[PDB]
Amino acid sequence: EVSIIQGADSTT
Amino acid sequence: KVVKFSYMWTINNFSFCREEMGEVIKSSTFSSGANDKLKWCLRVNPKGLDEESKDYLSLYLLLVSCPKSEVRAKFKFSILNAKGEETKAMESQRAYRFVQGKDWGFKKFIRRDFLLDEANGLLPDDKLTLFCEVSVVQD
Repeated sequence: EVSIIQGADSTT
Repeated sequence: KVVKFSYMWTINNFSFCREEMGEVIKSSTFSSGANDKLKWCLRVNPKGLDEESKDYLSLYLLLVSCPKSEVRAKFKFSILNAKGEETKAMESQRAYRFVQGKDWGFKKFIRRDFLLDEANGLLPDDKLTLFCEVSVVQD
């Protein structure tokens, strides 16, 4: 399948 | 250099989840195998975290327990279709530094209008099934 490669974020 | 594992989580009766913006649906803990000393969870914000993300479902990987100060991990999330097959994934562009109680994820994992569109087949039988693959950097 397709994987979109992205920066992650955190809730802290 | 990594140990790879995955996990699936089915949220039954998704349309009956009443969580509003800022509220969270949390998975049970999971790990890489019975001998793993780490504990992880998934956390879903079905209506996002705040006004600017209210049109998205947000998805986070949380490190619940670890023996040492930090764990570095790459991760990927997808939604399974009715056949239990991966659909589009979103994957971290690098490993992120987790500590006990820290999450990393995607605030804009999927648009709610895309998720809720019957054309896309992402809520078969009113179930949201999330699939998480993690690559844990070995110390």
